[PDB]
Amino acid sequence: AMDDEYTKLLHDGIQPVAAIDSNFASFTYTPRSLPEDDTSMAILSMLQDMNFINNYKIDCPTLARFCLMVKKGYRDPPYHNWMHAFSVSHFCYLLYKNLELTNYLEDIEIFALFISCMCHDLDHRGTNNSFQVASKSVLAALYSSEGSVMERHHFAQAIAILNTHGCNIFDHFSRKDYQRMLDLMRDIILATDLAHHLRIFKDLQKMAEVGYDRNNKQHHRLLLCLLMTSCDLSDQTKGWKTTRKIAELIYKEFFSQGDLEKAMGNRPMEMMDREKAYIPELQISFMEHIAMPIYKLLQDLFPKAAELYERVASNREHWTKVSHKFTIRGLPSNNSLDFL
Amino acid sequence: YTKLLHDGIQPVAAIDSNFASFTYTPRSLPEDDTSMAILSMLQDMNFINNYKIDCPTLARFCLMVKKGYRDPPYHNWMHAFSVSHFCYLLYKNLELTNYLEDIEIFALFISCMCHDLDHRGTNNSFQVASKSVLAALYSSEGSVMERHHFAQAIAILNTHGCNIFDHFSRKDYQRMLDLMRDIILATDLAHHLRIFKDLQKMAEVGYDRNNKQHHRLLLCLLMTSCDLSDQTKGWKTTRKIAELIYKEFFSQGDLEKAMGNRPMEMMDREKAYIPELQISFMEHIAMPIYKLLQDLFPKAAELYERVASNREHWTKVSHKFTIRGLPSNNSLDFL
Amino acid sequence: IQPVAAIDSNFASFTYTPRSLPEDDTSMAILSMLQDMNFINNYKIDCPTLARFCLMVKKGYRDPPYHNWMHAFSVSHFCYLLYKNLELTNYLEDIEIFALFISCMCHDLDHRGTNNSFQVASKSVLAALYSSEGSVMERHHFAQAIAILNTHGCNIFDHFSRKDYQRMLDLMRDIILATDLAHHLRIFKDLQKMAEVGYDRNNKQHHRLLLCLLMTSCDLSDQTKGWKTTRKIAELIYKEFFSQGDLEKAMGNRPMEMMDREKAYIPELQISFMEHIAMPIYKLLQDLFPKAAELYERVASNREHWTKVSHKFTIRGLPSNNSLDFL
Amino acid sequence: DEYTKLLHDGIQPVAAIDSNFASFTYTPRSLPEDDTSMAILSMLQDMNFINNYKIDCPTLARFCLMVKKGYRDPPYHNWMHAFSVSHFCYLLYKNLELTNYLEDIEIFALFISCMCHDLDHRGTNNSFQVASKSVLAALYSSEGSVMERHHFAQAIAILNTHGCNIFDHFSRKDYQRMLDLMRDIILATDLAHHLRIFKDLQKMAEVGYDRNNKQHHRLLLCLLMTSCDLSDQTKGWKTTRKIAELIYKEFFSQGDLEKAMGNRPMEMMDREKAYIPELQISFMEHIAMPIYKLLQDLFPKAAELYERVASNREHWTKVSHKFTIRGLPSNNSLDF
Ligand SMILES: CCC(C)(C)c1nn(CCO)c2c1N=C(c1ccc(-n3ccnc3C)cc1)CNC2=O
Ligand SMILES: CCC(C)(C)c1nn(CCO)c2c1N=C(c1ccc(-n3ccnc3C)cc1)CNC2=O
Ligand SMILES: CCC(C)(C)c1nn(CCO)c2c1N=C(c1ccc(-n3ccnc3C)cc1)CNC2=O
Ligand SMILES: CCC(C)(C)c1nn(CCO)c2c1N=C(c1ccc(-n3ccnc3C)cc1)CNC2=O
Ligand SMILES: [Mg+2]
Ligand SMILES: [Mg+2]
Ligand SMILES: [Mg+2]
Ligand SMILES: [Mg+2]
Ligand SMILES: [Zn+2]
Ligand SMILES: [Zn+2]
Ligand SMILES: [Zn+2]
Ligand SMILES: [Zn+2]
Repeated sequence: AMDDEYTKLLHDGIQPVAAIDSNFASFTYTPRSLPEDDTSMAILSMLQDMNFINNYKIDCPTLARFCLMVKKGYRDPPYHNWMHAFSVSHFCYLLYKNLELTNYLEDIEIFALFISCMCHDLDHRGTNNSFQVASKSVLAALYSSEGSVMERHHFAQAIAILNTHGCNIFDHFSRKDYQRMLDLMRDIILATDLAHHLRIFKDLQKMAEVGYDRNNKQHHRLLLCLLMTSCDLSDQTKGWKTTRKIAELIYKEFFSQGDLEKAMGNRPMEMMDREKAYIPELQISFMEHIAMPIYKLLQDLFPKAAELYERVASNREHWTKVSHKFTIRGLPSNNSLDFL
Repeated sequence: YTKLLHDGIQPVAAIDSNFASFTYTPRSLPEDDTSMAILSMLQDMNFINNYKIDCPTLARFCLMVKKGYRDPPYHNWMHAFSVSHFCYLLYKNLELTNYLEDIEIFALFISCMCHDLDHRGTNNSFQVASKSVLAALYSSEGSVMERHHFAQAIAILNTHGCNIFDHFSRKDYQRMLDLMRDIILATDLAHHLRIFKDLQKMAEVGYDRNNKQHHRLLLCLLMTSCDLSDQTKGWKTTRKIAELIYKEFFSQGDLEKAMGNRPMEMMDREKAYIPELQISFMEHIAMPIYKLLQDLFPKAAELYERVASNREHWTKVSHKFTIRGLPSNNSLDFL
Repeated sequence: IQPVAAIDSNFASFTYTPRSLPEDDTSMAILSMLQDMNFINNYKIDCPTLARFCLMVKKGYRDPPYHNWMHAFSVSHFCYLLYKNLELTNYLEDIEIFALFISCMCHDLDHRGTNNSFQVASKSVLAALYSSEGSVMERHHFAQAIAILNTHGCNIFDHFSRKDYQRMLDLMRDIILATDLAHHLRIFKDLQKMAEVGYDRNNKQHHRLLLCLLMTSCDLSDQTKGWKTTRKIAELIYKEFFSQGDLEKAMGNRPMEMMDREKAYIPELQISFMEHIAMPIYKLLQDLFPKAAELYERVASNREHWTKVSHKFTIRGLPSNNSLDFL
Repeated sequence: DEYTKLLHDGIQPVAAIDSNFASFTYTPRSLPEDDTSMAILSMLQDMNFINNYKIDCPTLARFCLMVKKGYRDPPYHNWMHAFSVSHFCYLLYKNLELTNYLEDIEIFALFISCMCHDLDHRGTNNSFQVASKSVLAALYSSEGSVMERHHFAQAIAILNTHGCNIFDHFSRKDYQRMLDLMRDIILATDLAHHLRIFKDLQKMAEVGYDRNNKQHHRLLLCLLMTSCDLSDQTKGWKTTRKIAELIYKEFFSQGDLEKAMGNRPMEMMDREKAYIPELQISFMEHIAMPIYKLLQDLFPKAAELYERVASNREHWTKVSHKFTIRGLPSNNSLDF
């Protein structure tokens, strides 16, 4: 089945990006609307449109195999699946199309960001770093001493794909350019650990305050981290219907984890405990404390990113507005108090 | 045989427009058309062309497999056929090629055909209690009947003119045998119960397409899903199968009593309360299997819902096992 | 059924060589041994049934150089010698000794002159049926034995109590499985421990382990006779091994050195077998049974003889034809 | 195939491999590579680990072949290194009577760690990983022992491969203990680690090993692992000379790569600067002899090992002069 997919990807030609959807390159576009079966071709279309295939003389058979392998490397938990990776990668493309990234970052850096987006949650098992440590998982055996357990795994999985015969999209690169690409993928993927973001937050604030300096290599590193985080959280920048659906997915995933924690006798965090978690309040707190400040930083650095912050702000207000619906007024639709 | 050869392999649609739907009841097919249906399904999955299987050999194999079933009330050829049909349904309705190798799915279907060969309508404990030759040969390794079924399959493949795999490469031939052994052994309910927590673990972490143990576990789950598939149809199927199953069980119990042994409650026709037994089997054995299948394949949700609906039907007809008033003949002679 | 003394006055001695008995007289010798151990009378074994059983077992051996009926017969005879000289009734239940003897008769049924790994590498039906459980040939031998018992007129145990019938089956299975050399090597440390602490007749696990060790000592008993026996058996064994190697070569495989007639150096291989496998077994037997010391002595003396004739495998002077036309 | 025979034949009695197999004088690199997997099984059987840990024989056979397959083929850090190190572990077990000092599970962990301790080595050292910014250094960024963290990770991947879990018999508690023991022991193979603990090892040797002291167990495991890793120095002249050839080939290859990259190699890795006999004598005096003296201090029965290493050191001094060309080269030519 992967064989036949590959055959079509390679021999059919790369679909023009404009044939995917008329609004494909707009911040309003919702990539989750694309059928999953169309997504590997859409990755090829974006890579083509950003000129990466020609600029880096990426081998077409290799690229087709790599894209399919990355897709195959995602499991199917409610949120951390290939459609999340696809939507994150699409947002990277949007930033490229809409924010003039070539004025801030090196070509190889923008390339690294996009490839990292595709790979950044590889082999996610629907549980977080704390769970790896508490459950004494294999991944914690490997990586707990360094921290960012899952992110180290995702990076390791990306390298394992590249090291698979026929999949190394970078193997004609110079030793220096190869080393650079793999180092950028390390830094960017590790940047997806929200703990890392929180650590560097004041440094990001300082960068926005002083103004971005293109000749400052630390500015490049910080900006990459900020863009990766903005891609990861980008579902919050769409319409109400997207944020609502993404809340159902992420809390389903969390509460499944909470259920497993209880099953091993540990008290889950409130936010993972389906008996305690109050979703509107958790999502509001997340938006206020994490998401809004990110997109405000992005707006500070890229004036044309203002619409993103405004959508997150509006979505947070929507959560305040529907919160009252989490209180049962009258009787249930049942007409029954049996639930008591 | 002559009729299969004469007709050629029939397109699936010519059998029934609904043949590849979960709503379809394969037990409705006349027994004399089932071999044709096996070939049709294999053709529709393209296993014949893809593995370059010799067609007369396949016909001979299918008929020999069919012949290898006895005629107890439940564990007969129509059971093996309906189990094999469900495997085909899972191929057609779930994206099994997304999760399993082609050889894995082919071995699953062939295992379905063979998985109860020479069943005598008694269970493993009975073989041991009765000191059958089967127990003498297999009891120390466990899964007595399942080791026999696989041995019967090996005997069929090694019958002149029946070896559908005799042109496979050495590695693929060995692959088939290992797969069939594992899948057939997985049909022992005791085995399912032993691995249930590992199936749960797999559903919890999510199926890993690159984990060979997940492949093995998924094949076990699919096999058990096929074996119990009579529960995923409508009421009339679950009702009829209950009749057939309990007929078999009660005949076992009668034999155990004649041996001086106390049969299990569900095999003792003076103690077995069918509605309660059937409801517990459905709630605590079948539903958990179809819930696992659903967790792994969203599109399998209707199967779990159907088992739940049938379970509800049984709860609602339970009261009919209590004789209110007089029997229909107006007689108390039955006392 | 003929008395044992009528067969040969030395019949019950460790010095007796049962391979000296004509093959046409071996079935009667089986019945005579069973009668002498009083098993027929004690278990009320039906004689015509026993006779039919014995002939079917004999018929169930093929004719490779080593793993044939005469092997099974010589193994069974050593079991009898153990009974007679070591007073086994002091150590095991009657049923266990009976099972041991019947197991000896059956333990290589339908052997093809090839080992377990050969069955697996050649993808024989036997490998298909048994490779996942291990001890491929031994599972076959046991299955062949079950098939014989279940042939009309051949079930020597069919009047036994269920407890005794089940015990017989379980013992036969366990003893036949113990004849896999891989099994012996795996349990060797447990046999050593039993020998060191001392055999406890009230310990059922000691009963089990001792049954394994006696079976193994029956299986290798050709090493406990004189020179002519160990010499002849080496010939038969290496014929089998080299034919297996030849088949492996024709399959595009590389045989182990010992089965490669172009590499095998027989005296080296024979001496290693005797020193590292056979001698340790007979040494343990001596630890448990001081009356078995002569057996260990014979194996050790035979090993010495092999060392003494090793030089003959190097061509000194000229070949008998006075030609170097082999170079 | 090879697997078929490994599984379906018996495990060969250890004494049948070679009459001198269990002696400190035995050179395990003399065993053909094709026989080493079976020798591994023979050793595990003789140490009774197959018994005490109820190890499924198919599982053990697959594990042994998977570990062998996990070694690449640089001059020194290959499977035959792992084999010789494992064989030395067995020699210590047999000659030093380790069951009187360590718990069974500790000795088991030591042996498996010997097998696995250089998995996937490419003939480059920890310095190389950092300087070159490899994936390994990218993962294991916080402390050193980059390669050792990776060797452990490879061992874990093997144990987690369907059909290779030789630890399946352990309780979850003992499984965790085993994993943590393997990490500790494999990390002890970083010579930097040995150098850090050297003073504590001397203290332990001076006061004497206490089996009731948990720290003593940890320290003994480290010293035993190091003693296995350097065991090529405890054989004859021929072995120390051949191992020198292999390790120095590996060092110089790394150096050539470093030069090409724009990094200056350590002198010992620069084929234009390195003087092997000085380098080797320094290693023998300052690293190897002190390890075997510690072993001898803890275990009188280990005295011959230190004596051999000391003697091998003196042999290097004797032949050192041969590295300055006196007379004409072999070919009678000054064309060089
Ligand atoms: C950024 C972290 C990852 C990726 C898990 C994440 N993605 N997304 C999707 C973005 O489109 C969400 C995520 N995390 C959430 C989250 C985190 C923390 C807390 N938290 C903890 C203590 N206190 C609070 C409020 C609450 C809720 C849940 N909601 C989300 O929307
Ligand atoms: C005959 C065995 C297999 C599982 C194949 C089987 N098929 N079918 C046909 C299903 O379409 C049935 C089967 N097994 C039954 C069964 C099993 C377990 C238990 N059991 C034990 C402890 N606890 C419970 C509830 C009870 C009843 C009986 N009823 C059935 O419907
Ligand atoms: C054929 C198997 C049994 C053990 C029954 C057997 N009988 N006999 C007849 C004895 O009277 C022999 C047997 N086995 C032999 C044998 C076994 C192992 C190994 N081996 C492997 C690794 N290392 C060694 C030493 C070598 C040689 C071959 N020689 C024999 O004499
Ligand atoms: C354990 C460390 C590894 C694997 C690198 C190693 N093994 N082996 C094989 C042991 O049997 C050797 C190793 N290292 C060597 C070495 C190290 C340091 C120095 N050196 C220079 C100035 N000062 C010192 C201490 C010289 C030489 C080279 N010679 C070796 O024998
Ligand atoms: Mg992530
Ligand atoms: Mg069955
Ligand atoms: Mg045998
Ligand atoms: Mg190392
Ligand atoms: Zn993400
Ligand atoms: Zn069935
Ligand atoms: Zn034999
Ligand atoms: Zn090493």
